[PDB]
Amino acid sequence: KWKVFKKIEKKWKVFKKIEKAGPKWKVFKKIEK
Repeated sequence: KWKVFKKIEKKWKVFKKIEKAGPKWKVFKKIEK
């Protein structure tokens, strides 16, 4: 069901909202760089 991607779409645009409130989901990747 391609409709499931809609949840993935709002999962990204919504995840970027927390990045400004706490990008702790990307700080762990900073070590890889």
